[PDB]
Amino acid sequence: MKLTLWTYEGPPHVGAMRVATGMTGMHYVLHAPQGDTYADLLFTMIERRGKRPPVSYTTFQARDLGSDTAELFQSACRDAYERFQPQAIMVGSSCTAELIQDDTGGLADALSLPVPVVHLELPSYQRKENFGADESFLQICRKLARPMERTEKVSCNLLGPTALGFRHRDDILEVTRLLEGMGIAVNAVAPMGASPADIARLGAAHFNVLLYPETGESAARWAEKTLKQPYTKTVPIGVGATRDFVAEVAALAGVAPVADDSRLRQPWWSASVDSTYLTGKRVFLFGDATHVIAAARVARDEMGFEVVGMGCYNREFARPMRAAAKGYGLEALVTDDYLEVEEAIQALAPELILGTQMERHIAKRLGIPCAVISAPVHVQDFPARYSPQMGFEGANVLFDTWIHPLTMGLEEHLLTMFREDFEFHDEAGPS
Amino acid sequence: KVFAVYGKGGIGKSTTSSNLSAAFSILGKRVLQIGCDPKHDSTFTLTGSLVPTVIDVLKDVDFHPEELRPEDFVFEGFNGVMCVEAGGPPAGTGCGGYVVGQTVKLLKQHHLLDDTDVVIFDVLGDVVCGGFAAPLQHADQAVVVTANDFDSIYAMNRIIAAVQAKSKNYKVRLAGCVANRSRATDEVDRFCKETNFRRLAHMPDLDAIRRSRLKKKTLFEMDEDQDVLAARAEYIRLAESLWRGLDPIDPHSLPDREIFELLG
Amino acid sequence: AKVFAVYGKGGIGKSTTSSNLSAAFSILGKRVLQIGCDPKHDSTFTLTGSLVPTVIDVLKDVDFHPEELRPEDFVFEGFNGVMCVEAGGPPAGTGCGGYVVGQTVKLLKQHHLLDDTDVVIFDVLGDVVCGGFAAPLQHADQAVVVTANDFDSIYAMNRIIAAVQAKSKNYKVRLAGCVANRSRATDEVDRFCKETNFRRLAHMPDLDAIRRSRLKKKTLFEMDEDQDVLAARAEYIRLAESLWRGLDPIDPHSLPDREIFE
Amino acid sequence: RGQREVFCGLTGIIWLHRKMQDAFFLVVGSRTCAHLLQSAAGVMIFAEPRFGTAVLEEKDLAGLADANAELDREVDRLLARRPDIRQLFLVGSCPSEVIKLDLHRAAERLSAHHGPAVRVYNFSGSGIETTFTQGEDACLASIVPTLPATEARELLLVGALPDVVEDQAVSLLTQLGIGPVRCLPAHHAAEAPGVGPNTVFALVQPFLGDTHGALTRRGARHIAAPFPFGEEGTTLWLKAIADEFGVSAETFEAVTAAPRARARKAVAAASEGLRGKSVFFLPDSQLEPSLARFLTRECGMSAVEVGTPFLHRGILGPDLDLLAEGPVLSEGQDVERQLDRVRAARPDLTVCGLGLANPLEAEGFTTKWAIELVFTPVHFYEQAGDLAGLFSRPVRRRAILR
Ligand code: PMR
Ligand code: SF4
Repeated sequence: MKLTLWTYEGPPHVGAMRVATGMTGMHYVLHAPQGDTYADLLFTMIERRGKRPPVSYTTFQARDLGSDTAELFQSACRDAYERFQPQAIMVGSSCTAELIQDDTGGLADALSLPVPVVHLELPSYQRKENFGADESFLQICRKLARPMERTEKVSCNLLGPTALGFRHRDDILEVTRLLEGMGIAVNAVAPMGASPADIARLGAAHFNVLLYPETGESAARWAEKTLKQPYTKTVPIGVGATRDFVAEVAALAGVAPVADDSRLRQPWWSASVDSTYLTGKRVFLFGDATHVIAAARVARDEMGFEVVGMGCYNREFARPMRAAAKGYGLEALVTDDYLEVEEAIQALAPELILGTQMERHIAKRLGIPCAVISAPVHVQDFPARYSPQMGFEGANVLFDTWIHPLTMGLEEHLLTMFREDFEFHDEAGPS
Repeated sequence: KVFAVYGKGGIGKSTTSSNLSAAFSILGKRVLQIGCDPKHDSTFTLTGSLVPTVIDVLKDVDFHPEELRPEDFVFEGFNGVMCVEAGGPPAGTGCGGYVVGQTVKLLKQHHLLDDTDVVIFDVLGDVVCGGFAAPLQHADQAVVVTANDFDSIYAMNRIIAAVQAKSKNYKVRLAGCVANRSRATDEVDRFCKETNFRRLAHMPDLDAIRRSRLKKKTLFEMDEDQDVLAARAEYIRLAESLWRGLDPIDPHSLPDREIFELLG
Repeated sequence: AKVFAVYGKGGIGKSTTSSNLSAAFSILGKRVLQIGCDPKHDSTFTLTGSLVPTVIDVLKDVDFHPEELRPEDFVFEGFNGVMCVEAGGPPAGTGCGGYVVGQTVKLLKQHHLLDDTDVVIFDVLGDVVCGGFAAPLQHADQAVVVTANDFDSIYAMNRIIAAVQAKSKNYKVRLAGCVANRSRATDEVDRFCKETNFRRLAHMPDLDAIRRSRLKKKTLFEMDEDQDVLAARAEYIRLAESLWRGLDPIDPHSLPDREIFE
Repeated sequence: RGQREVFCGLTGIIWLHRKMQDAFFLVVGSRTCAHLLQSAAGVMIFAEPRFGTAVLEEKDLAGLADANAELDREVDRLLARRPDIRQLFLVGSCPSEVIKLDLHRAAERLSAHHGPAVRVYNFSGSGIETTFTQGEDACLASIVPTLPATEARELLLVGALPDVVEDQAVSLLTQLGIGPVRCLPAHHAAEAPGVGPNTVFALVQPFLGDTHGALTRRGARHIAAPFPFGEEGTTLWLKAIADEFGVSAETFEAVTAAPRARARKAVAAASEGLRGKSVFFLPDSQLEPSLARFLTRECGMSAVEVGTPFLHRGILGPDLDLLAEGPVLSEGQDVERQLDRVRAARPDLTVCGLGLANPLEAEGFTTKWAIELVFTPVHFYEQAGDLAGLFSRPVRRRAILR
């Protein structure tokens, strides 16, 4: 269909691995040809996970005959069982494993695994990595979670975080700090830190908190229906959104909406004579839909940036994005290829391209200030420092990370403007 | 427990599915009224909403993913928690090409697994066309509905043989040919003996149930039921007889061309 | 010859309309070739008393050869000289739905019965209108829309009209008008035809008189009952007179915006 | 049998497109191989690379002819956007093999339809046949049949090596009284070297197994010479080549005397941290034994397990002959046992795969991440102490951080 050199999302099985390795005691036994191991490298190196990603690969080098591949998958299931001792097993098929005729769950049941085995369907040719993560989450919630008694203290569930997320670690620290400072405890952050036991306990929290909608929204809906746990909707990225999120979780839990804004530096700093040059700067906004909508609110309100184009790479969340874009006077640019993004930036000629890894590079080729506000990123954008995005400290981060490229440009452009690079023009009266 | 509600008439066999949904909602179990009949008359008879939205054509959005939520396409309306109607894109609505439209297939691959108590499967309107027999893939307790008209009972027998045709691997059972006769026709009785099927809740008519109008409602939600309790009588019992396939009267349809029973 | 696309919803008056319209075509003295698609074999069987063998009947007795499709057996000639073929729907599960009727038409043309006759009245189903199922519409020149008089049936005829516009891709098939399956003199459809830019020919209700599946074994033009009156049959006679002169070919437009008034 | 960690052969494309320019690689497959190229290239993809994935959606799954037509359309579009292409490559991938979408017949279909200037060739980096470096092997081996023949003693050392090092090698080697060297002066055009009965090819990178077979099919003559990685490897390689081409050793001793001195001095300077450290040569790239002989002898190392995905003893026997037969080799690859052997043996330096590198380093193991040596210059004299340096790096970093 197309020559894809840049693909924002990855294959569905990669998202399934995100969820699997996010958990503690969950093996993702995956049917896959020899070589499809490469994603373990992504997890090991980009995110720098000490322990190897707890996923196995029934690599069929050249016994592609269904009799053989089934045996490899079965053997790998059982081997992953008594090797890594997981409390539950995740089994699915990837790419050619979908092409090869296998019963990805029937065999897993047939081996009579005492630990629960969650059967996964991942259509490897019409879906993407965000879907895959969300669906794997839905599956583990169905299998493991079960309605039980509400905890005595209102417990909020941090639904959504997974591994290899955009700052899915500092961010949950920040959100937990805000929530517990208001008083609500967290029952079990479900992925990016939740044993299958934690998922078993997901039915005791009062009200869910959908941290990252894209990877976890379907689990949130299932929670609302089965577990009867209402889930919040607003993502607290920024200050305005953070206040709204605080009020919303207060209402869902019936508590006071106290906010520790003593850390809030971004409002005051943006409202400073030092940085009034920001007003009237077109910013192009790309990346996954949640982060883009939140960045839209921040750029338009907190910073006074005039947003020129909002696009996303996940079609699954297009409708909210087109709603928002019609809000901001623009039209959404939901796409999947880097070409249309390059064209949109070229035509609109922004001055601050907040976007995914590829938008960063598009910026650098075009000489426009760049920043990263989304999921597709290499190892560099996964920092060691405390760099959340939601919460008040997230607002501070947002401020500095977004302003830093513009300041780089300004002091760069100054050093050019300065006489060291400007002793080339002269005028003598009437020439 | 998928209950494919077959038949010939438009408003017939479609009011019936809504009555099944109402009875099963009274029974409490979640119900999946997927109508998708070309006549916007399947979710109408249960919700009262004649044509809420036809998004199952997916024109405003290009493909399935765009609907981050089911709320746009699926609808609740009344106790029928899931009343959704595809409508079909024939030459009547848009271009169409084949009258398949594969909309039944779109509901097959719709969104995420909203399983609940499987599906009640109003569905249908395909009956037969080579390559336009999609609903057969999820049919599990397919039931054919007929009025007194001989064309309609022929429609039954044809459908039963046709479902046995494709259900070479699906092997859908048919617990009974619940009908929609109006005048207690003994010809349909002789047929039910001939087809060796089960038809107990077939007294539902097109005249006795407020003439099967399109302004009022069905079963519990409409005014004072029907003839005090006539509507409930056959339909609560249907939700206590066919509520599962515990009585699999599934035979071989017509044993040997037992259609030449025109009489008069 | 003079060909009309008669598309029935599936109502019981399919026989009463197709067979007796053809019978009147012959009553005025003209050669008839009725194509009544009814796998139950009722739409045309009454002109011969017994269940007519169509193209499909003999083409079923033999496997795939047309030389044993002899005239009287592959198109049964009915009363008053109505040689009326049928279309026996595909065997349950297998066989393209179109294939059957397509082969009926191709066999009628192979022996050049349409040229042999002066009538080609083309009664085909209107409930399932897939490309193959709606293929018979293209062959015919004019079109009359036989139907019951209720809102289920008006939706059915709008589906028929949609199939007509779909087959309008091929040639320039027209629509003579709309008639009933002996149900009512278009009190329930005429304003709808006006809505779709069409006319519904005022076909007098004939279901009011005594009727059976196909009026026992011979319909109104082939038995002594003769509907109510010879004028009740002169209704079909005047329809045949219109079908020679072929007035009002105007093609309606599809109406899917709840104009059915279900 | 078991979990294999080696990547698909498409990882060959990553360096193949740079080394053999004017060569586009259509890796027809799924989004999965697309992602693999994405991640592996890392920053190349931004620099307008010469590869890409022709994704097979469900639409292009059932109808193989439909997929063929779409692929032809895609190819025409690419060459229109990239007129500079001289040899397109229809490289198959695992989905492509499963769909049995024969790209050979497709290459026949679109050979000269959109211009005979694009010589479309087909190989298969699919993980279902090749293993990592077997990609470049397969690519060049499919190159071989299209190559012309020759009627002179021609030195066909296979050009899978960085142009700077290649220029160094050809300079010294021609200095050693040798003529045709498959060194196209500009190196920016299709080399099209002649392969005849008197053609003599010298294997340069070990992974090129089927290339050896292909040249043998073309009547070419192999050189059983130790591979030019370190000091003895490069020395024996040059000496062997000199003999077989007909050159004496007298001039050779003077030609590369200074290079030999630099190689030995640099290795002695970089192996200071490398003093009897145990090396577990995990099977990752089938390149291991050639590095091993260097380490164990002239670096002063202690090999434990010099494994390999595949073993081509026909071209490995020379290199192994210098290897001390103590250290075992491995034809059986499964992380389920490889990691256990590593953990039990406690080797001080292990060449794990990248996905195993960080985990293994977390278990008190200095891991030399192996993806470099294929990609970084580690060949010949000047770049032998460099190689020893990258090997001494992990232990020195461990030393600093304790
Ligand atoms: C986790 C997947 C990943 C990423 C994002 C890249 C790019 C990149 N990989 Mg390495 N790298 C991964 C895989 C691969 N890299 C590839 C390329 C390449 C090499 C040769 C090199 C490298 C390295 C890296 C780097 C620098 C950060 C790092 O991963 O350590 C990126 C962004 C880079 C480095 O780490 O050493 C200084 C180094 O020199 N990549 C290839 C060859 C096909 C592989 C298997
Ligand atoms: S036979 Fe198949 S292709 Fe033809 S109209 Fe019917 S469904 Fe469409």
